[PDB]
Amino acid sequence: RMFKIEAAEIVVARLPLKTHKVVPLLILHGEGVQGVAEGTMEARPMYREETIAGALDLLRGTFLPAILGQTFANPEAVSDALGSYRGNRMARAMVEMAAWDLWARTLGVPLCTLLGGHKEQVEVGVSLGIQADEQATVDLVRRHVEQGYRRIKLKIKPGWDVQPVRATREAFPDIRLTVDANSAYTLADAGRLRQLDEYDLTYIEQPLAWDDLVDHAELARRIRTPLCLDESVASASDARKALALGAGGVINLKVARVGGHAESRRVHDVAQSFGAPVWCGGMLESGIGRAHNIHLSCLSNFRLPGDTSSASRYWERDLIQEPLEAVDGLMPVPQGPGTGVTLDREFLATVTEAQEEHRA
Amino acid sequence: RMFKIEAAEIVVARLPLKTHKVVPLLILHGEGVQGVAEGTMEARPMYREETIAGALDLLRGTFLPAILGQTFANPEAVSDALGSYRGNRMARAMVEMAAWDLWARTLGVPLCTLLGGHKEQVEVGVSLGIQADEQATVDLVRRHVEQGYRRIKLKIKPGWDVQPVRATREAFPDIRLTVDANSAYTLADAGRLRQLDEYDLTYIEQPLAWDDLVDHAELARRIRTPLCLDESVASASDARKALALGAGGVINLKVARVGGHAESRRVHDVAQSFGAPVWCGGMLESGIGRAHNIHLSCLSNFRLPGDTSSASRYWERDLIQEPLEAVDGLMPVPQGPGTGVTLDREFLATVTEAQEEHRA
Amino acid sequence: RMFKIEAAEIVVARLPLKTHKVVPLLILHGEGVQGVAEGTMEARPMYREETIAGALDLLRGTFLPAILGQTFANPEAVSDALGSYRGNRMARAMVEMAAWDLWARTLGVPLCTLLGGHKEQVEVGVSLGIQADEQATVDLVRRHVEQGYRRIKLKIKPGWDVQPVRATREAFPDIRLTVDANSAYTLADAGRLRQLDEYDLTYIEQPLAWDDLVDHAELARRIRTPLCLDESVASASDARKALALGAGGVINLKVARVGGHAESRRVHDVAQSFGAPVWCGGMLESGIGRAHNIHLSCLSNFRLPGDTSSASRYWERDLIQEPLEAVDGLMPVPQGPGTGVTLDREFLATVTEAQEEHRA
Amino acid sequence: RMFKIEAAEIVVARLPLKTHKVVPLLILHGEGVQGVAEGTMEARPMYREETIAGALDLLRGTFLPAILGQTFANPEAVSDALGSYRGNRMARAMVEMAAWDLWARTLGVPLCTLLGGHKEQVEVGVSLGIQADEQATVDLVRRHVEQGYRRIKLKIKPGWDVQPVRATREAFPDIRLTVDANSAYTLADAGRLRQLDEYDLTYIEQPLAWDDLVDHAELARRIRTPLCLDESVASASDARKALALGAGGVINLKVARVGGHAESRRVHDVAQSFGAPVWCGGMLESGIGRAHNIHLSCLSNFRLPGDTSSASRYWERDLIQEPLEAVDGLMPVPQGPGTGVTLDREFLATVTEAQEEHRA
Repeated sequence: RMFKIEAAEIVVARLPLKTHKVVPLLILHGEGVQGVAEGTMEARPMYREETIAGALDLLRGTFLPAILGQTFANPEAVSDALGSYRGNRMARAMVEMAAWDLWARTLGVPLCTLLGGHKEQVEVGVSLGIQADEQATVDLVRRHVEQGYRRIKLKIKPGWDVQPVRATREAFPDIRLTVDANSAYTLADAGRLRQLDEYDLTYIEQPLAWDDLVDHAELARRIRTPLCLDESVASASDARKALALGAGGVINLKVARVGGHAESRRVHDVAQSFGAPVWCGGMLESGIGRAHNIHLSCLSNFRLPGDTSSASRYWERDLIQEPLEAVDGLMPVPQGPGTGVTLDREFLATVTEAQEEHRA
Repeated sequence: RMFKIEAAEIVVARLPLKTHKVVPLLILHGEGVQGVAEGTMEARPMYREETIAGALDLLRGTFLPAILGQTFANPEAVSDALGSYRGNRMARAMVEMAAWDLWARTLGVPLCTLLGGHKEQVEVGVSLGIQADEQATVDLVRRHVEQGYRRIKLKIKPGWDVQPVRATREAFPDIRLTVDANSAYTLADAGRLRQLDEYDLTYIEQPLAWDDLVDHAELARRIRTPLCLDESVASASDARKALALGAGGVINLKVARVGGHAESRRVHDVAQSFGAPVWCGGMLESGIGRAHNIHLSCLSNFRLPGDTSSASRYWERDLIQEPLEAVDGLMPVPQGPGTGVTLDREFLATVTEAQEEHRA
Repeated sequence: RMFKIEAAEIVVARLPLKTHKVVPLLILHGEGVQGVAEGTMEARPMYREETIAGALDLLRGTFLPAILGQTFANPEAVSDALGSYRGNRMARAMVEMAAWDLWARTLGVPLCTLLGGHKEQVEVGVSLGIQADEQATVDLVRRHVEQGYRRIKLKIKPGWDVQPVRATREAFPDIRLTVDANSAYTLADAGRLRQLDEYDLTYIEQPLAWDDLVDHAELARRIRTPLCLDESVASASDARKALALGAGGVINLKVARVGGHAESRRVHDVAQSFGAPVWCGGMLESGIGRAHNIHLSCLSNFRLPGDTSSASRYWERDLIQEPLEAVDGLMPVPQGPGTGVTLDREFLATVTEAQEEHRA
Repeated sequence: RMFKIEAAEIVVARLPLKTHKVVPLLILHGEGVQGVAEGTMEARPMYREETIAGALDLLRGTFLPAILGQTFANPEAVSDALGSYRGNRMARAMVEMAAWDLWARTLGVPLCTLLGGHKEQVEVGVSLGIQADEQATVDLVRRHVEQGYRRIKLKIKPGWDVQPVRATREAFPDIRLTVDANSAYTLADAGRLRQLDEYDLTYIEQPLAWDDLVDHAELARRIRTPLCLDESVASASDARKALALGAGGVINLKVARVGGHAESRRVHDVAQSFGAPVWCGGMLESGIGRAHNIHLSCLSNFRLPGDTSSASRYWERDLIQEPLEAVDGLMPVPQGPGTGVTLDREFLATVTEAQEEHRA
């Protein structure tokens, strides 16, 4: 039956990178279990428009007051209760995704199962930076290919795009290879980007403006490599407009970017209805965010490998007790109810920089 | 955790109307509970292409042997186990919808809750057949408006379309009025159908061929009244195609026609991503199908009234213990786990034409 | 003059493959001659949506009662008498095509002649499976090329498509070569499929969903190889919409898939009106179905070789008395009235698993 | 079996109207029967481009030597034997339609039966010339409505179009009303022609240039009244092009204009695949041409009334023994093999201007 949200903690961790990454956590308490989610907004608006200060104020001043002491049938009812505030989808996601974890746990059921997924493991790839040169690139890719990662994603810019790709492609003609064009291009770069077509990349990710669809649709007409959208799809309706416009053929689905799991399933199903795959993006998450990602990636239209690589790549120590490690490019689903992962409270305390509790 | 399907019954009933209607039921047994669904295919292929003989042969010879004795995480995993076969969506829906009911009952959770709904009541419309004249049409509309229905549907046909709509709108300037054109028209009829535009109908349902989207798209360019698709939307990709082509702006969503609740929710979500409403169609269901319809209708993009009106309107006595009776145009969600309704087995046995049981 | 259908037999044969293939036969009796047709639906819905159980029930319960004891001018009048039932085109075809055979026989005229054809032989090719590897492929193709088959059709999938084709094409740069992409692809595969363009395949057959036209039209814009449609054209109007959309440039015309000979001529003439050829598909038919195919293939827009290869390739013994063998990729038209072939009744009796007779 | 064409007569008659009309006839002899067809080209190129001198030279110098002494399976094989020559469709139709008549008579089967028709009567419309004023127009329409015609066609011209249509529709709110715009308009006339829209005409026939589709397509975008094509549809591919371009939604089908019955049935079937009706146009034919028209009009997509009204309206005395007289808007199919009508040779001889006979 229904669940009452009795309390909420906001806990902000500073996790040293194997300097540091800020991990905002929401813990929701109810019915003798807890749901935990991780914010993917940054202290500064560099990847997208939200910030930690903005989001946390929104949580404590608006979203939490709306739900505390209230009883709900499902996470959809929680989302409905937040109201018609505009944007701020990652802030919303913290509440929505914590509610999914909590709801799943009241039932004793794995999160993926309630979302409609039935995989026991998900395929994963890796994303690498710009290397010094053609050889360095080929060597560092080789390192990850020898780990069995199922897709290699290279950062590119002008004019370091064709070189890395041509090099990597000759060394490895059979690997699945893609680029993150990092919005470093404008329509004026179409001809250069077209030079990548010979190398059979699965896609070129977000080459133009982070908020654009119209120019991407134009660029897609000029080159043969499929475009993948990331930043410009923050909702199921964005996904619809992008795919109808022909702005891309692939979507990088980031769960919090679109406002949480239910909206993510809708994005996933819209892409599928257009015959376009999705794959799971990464935001350098702690094991909380990483576990939410893995559960969502169990859905059938996650047909390309996600950026969901081994936790030990990122952290000398994670915030959860369970390891999240891929082998041979396959990441298993963490077992247990909800996310199947558990905060390591003692370790978390050592890296906490802010903490607060809220009740009705 | 997971559920094992131990056994299945197919019960074919011949249920007396308020002549008789053949009602095929599938009961799935496992984990100490049962899931029940109702087939919407007829003896002859009149509404669509499937028949009772084809469907039941497909169940007992193919679908049931594929699932009996098997253990599943969720209804999506059940459907997956049948994925190789083409078409036959209503046969498929019998298994898939029974699986939803069973699964929900293993958790003790209402079906609407697991599909993402949080409504306690759903809005209902009424459907009027062709009457003798204008005033007989108006008198019948007057009755149903007074009973509180939230939408009026008029059957129309060539030679009888503008007249009943004109007479109705003149008597009722502000009601929600729709028509069912029952694939009775051609493109030559565009000028006649345009004559409906001044009467501000919410939609005209499937005026052209039952399996067409392309000609509907053309008709929608020639008249201003919205088109609503029925038979030609049998999947989420069909929904995407119809909306993207501009074949209509509204979908009559029938859960069994599209293959069950999971795909129905995908259709619902695709439509929503286009900003287009769905509503719940009816197939003269016994209490089993009617209760599945009510649970599905709880989803948020069911924003026009559905054909889930009172069971007493159809049946002397229904196959379930619970009355499903709308009051003032509102149908309550039957309370309880899964569909929240319960077969009356003794009454059922009195109207059973044929029954059979299958195990692994 | 007119013909009265006095009786109908349904005879179901189990024919061992050179395990077994089920051959449903309809025999219609009238005016001292008989017409015979073969159902191409399967026991399970694997190629398309109909099944033997569904179709036979439709024949005995609906189509046969409609025609028995009735007198008709032509096969068109027989089809008209079946009524407005939806879909089930292969069930309809059994009646329609048997009526063509019967009608032709009352006149003493070859079926092809009444359909408007005037060829004495038809060009044929072959369709092969996936081979172990590039060499096996090339060798097995060589076997058929040395028999003079006029087109070689390879099964493909990802990622075994470019390899077979490149191999076969180098060994044989001049042969007519095509692939059956077997609906094993989605729009996400456009780039790979494009790699086939260099090898000058005549067409790629039904790469996307069996029931789709819209995505095929999109894929056609992205690759240079023509698309051929099979499953998604079940009528002359489907053919029109497909060709107007640009969903393909070639149609695989299967006579029973579209509902029989008259509809097939209409499909053939619509394709011709758009400047698109057709060719005759195959459904592993006995000599009954094979002979109907050959007669239909005499029409002038059958401009590409059909899958109508030698009977002795399939059966150690056929159900008819006459051989149907191609030499040098040319299949002669069986002489005589109607189909020009004759059931071997004694042999048929040995492989009959069901038989029934129906009268007015 | 096959037919040998042994001999041909060309008879040119000058038939007195109820002044005179020149009627060119071709008679084909073989297998103890004869086939007769009537030329629809005039002495001067006024309706279309062909003339009696051109056509008859083409017959006696080219077409007849190609077929005399040759043996054919069907009329399609006869047409094929002339395939090298360009245009001249009405000359071609003389041979092709005579071949249909001959062939049908070798089998003892009515022509309509072999073309696929099963109607015993066809619906007929009437064509009114330009009258002096509104009331003279209305009085004449009143007469023809009372005689039972199923469609009224008004000739219109610039300066006289809206007025007669307005007056007619006011007097007759519900009749099927059409106009013949006789290529008398230009695109500058779009606003005037749009003024016809409120009068719900079934179609406006060929308002712009006789050989155009493109400008008609443009006009159809500017007004809501359907356009009907006549002179610019001379083949099935012209039909496909017109319908796909949206040049019109209806085709006036004249059997001789398109090259005969086989191509006419292809035009009919193409139109049908687009969901567009055809109707049978008239060319003031003697009983020979009128009877071919009636047999063709039996096909199912002749869903609007045809100009095959009573022969007595045109001729003091017709060239055939049988009266073709419509009653209450219905023309019976003349009974008998082929066209079911028979030349009155003694009467014919009295009005014969010139005759000739050819053998191999």
